[PDB]
Amino acid sequence: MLKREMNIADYDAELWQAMEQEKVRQEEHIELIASENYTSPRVMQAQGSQLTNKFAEGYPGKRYYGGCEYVDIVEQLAIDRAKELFGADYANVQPHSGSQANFAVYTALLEPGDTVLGMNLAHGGHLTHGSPVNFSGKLYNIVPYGIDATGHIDYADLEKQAKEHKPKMIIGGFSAYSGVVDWAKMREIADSIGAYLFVDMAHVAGLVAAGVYPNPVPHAHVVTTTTHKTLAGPRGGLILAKGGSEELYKKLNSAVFPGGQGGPLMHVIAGKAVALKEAMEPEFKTYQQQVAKNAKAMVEVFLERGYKVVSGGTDNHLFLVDLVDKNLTGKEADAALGRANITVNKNSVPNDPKSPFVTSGIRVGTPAITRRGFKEAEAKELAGWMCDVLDSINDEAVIERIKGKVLDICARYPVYA
Amino acid sequence: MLKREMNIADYDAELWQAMEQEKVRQEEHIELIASENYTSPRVMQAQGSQLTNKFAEGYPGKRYYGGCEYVDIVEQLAIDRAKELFGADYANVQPHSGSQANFAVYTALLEPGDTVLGMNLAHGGHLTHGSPVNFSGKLYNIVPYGIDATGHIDYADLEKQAKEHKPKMIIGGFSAYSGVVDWAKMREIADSIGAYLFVDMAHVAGLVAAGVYPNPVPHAHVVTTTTHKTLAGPRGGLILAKGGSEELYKKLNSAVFPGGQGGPLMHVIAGKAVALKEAMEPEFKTYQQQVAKNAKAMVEVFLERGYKVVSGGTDNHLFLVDLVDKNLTGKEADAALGRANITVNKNSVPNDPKSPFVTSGIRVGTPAITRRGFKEAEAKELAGWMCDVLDSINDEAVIERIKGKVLDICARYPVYA
Ligand SMILES: *Cc1c(COP(=O)(O)O)cnc(C)c1O
Ligand SMILES: *Cc1c(COP(=O)(O)O)cnc(C)c1O
Repeated sequence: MLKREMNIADYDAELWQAMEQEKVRQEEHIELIASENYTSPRVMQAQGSQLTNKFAEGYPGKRYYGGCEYVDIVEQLAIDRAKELFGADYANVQPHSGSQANFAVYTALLEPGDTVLGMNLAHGGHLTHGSPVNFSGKLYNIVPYGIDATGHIDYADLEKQAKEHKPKMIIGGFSAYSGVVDWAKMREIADSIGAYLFVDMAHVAGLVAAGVYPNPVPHAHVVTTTTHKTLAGPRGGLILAKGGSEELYKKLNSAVFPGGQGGPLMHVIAGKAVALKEAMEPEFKTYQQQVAKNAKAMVEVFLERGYKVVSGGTDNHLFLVDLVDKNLTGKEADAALGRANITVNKNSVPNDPKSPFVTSGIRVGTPAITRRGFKEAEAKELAGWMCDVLDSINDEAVIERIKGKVLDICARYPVYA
Repeated sequence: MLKREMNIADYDAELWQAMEQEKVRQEEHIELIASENYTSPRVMQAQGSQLTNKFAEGYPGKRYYGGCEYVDIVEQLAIDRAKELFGADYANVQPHSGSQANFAVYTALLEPGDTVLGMNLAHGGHLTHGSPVNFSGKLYNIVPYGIDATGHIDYADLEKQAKEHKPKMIIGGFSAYSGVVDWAKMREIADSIGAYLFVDMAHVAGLVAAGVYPNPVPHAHVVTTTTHKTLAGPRGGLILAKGGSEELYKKLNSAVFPGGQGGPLMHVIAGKAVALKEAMEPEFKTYQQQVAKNAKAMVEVFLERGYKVVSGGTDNHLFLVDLVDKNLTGKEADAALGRANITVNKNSVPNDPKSPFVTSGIRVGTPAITRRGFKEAEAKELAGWMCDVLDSINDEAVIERIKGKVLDICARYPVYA
């Protein structure tokens, strides 16, 4: 039946039409939506490989069915590289998503109905970290802890509510506009209660990978991350652990399979193995340093133009722009910048007068533009254009003026050259 | 950074080595492991597309973030084709796996701790259908129902245990060696108790797609399936429903997102849309008829050679070979046929004297060989070779004799020509 050509575009016309229109969009839009990144052509071509036909159920070396003698090596490379890169003695590259990566931890260490002191969803919290609409909040009792006025973690507030409710696990996952997390302090608090320390570094994986952001793995029980964000990866999940007992490692192993999922996607795992090797390169370090370098350069521009930035400056690669004083909503800023081909997302400010859906502020990330080839001089130029739109918010002529400059710089700096 | 070449093999040597060794294996091994199939090059090339960079969270037409104007069309094509093909007015192509596809149904319609009358795991039952090691059995109370001696469903036994325990949902998923399921009878039983009717046709999706196997969708509440088995698809899940209320459709919609998973894999969904179009072709029908035609031809050979086949003959594309009378174990039959490059899996027989891990029998499927180009004359030849190995089970010369013939027929009939 299979003649080994069937080009995606001689059979299905309308699907290819929509496929290439998205390709044009990505080549003509500035992506400043937080922690979104472009992946390697090595990953793409490994993801679209013949390994999608292979059904391997279980773990390498101890599979159920025969003929898994070669795919065990493919997965082991992804495991061994994950261990060496983040300095862990445990790695799991089978979870389909970051939501599934977290799901395993809850089913392994927690009973249905246990008190979990997770980060507040209303103030930058993740869905899998405790949400009424998510499985995490429905099955488990969630008691939220809040951050301080600037955005940094109140360590005295975390020590409280710990004796009041006595949680079995505390979630110290990274959220928006928050600075560095003292994970050494997290362990001291968790040990006094007798609770598990769970840290989700999904958002800041690439920065820890190069050595720009502190590593939570050395002093945490279970650490989860996405392989497709600040690490430039296939879309998936990862479970890492350091300094634990083998009886606790097999808890997480059983939590993935046969916990919540069946056979892992080997074509994605092949893309995971190559992506980790690219992160080990010295060229990945210079890129990741330039990500934080561009983030700082942008904050300088917004402050000089009279726009308030949360926490004064940026710690990593994310910064939130306050628009309360300018009397503008984040929904109106999103649509205005969206028309000028600048992709930003609306975000709620601390002490927001307006609806959490109207947001009165915007969130800007820098990993997508740095991957393209934007330097400090290009990052300040783009930040200058954004302020031009925010000044004349309803002037249509100004929006078209910026878009033309955006279309030019996208033509000068392509994603895939 | 990205120079738009980075061939998978000039950077990572050992990964490509393992990748091509699996490609050689698949081209030199006869796959008779049940319901495993080779996918289209259209799917592979759409799975390894630039759509992996796109982050679209939510549902088409009502996304959270801007710039999702084109990916809504990509997903809608996968939805519209899924509806028309299986005759449903509801489709969901976002679930990452069949385990996640089932997970949504349980979280949407059932409370944690509800009595569920699912199929017996010990006798052909699926893991997500009620298993002590799986999330389905841990969160929900599972009461198992068993099949009759031949393998067909005891309808009187299903009517019992329904008043004894009063379940809120009954699972009528397809299992091994079972014939046709009277799904019209399933509805009559479920309505009397006031329970949801959940049918998993994952294993027999392609046969229903062509019109060889009866369709459970017209008379069932919720129907789930994998898009990567007897349908020749990207590895994923699908939720279908027909004749329900909109308040029950939005239960399943919320069950996927923000139920158990975040943003869907758009590169896989693009592969899902093209795979459904290929199933609509008249050439897919003639293939699927030839799948059942080869299954019947093989049973004829095994019966003439004095080997017992469960249920007398095959109903669809799966048949189980009994080896109790021959005094051979399914573990020894697996290893012997495995060395002759025949990939079969060990399976337990009804009333098994030996361990469920030693299995005293084997399970053979026919969708992989039919996809390659095997007809009735080629299917009977292969079945003849299998019996030659089972007759002289410890004779090493015979095993090498068959392998040579297997290597020849694989060279004559390639997967991707
Ligand atoms: C079919 C199947 C699944 C579905 O996902 P796979 O990719 O096929 O693993 C899950 N578990 C079992 C036991 C299956 O047979
Ligand atoms: C990061 C993220 C996830 C992880 O999976 P995606 O593919 O990025 O969707 C899940 N939910 C939310 C809200 C996320 O930000």
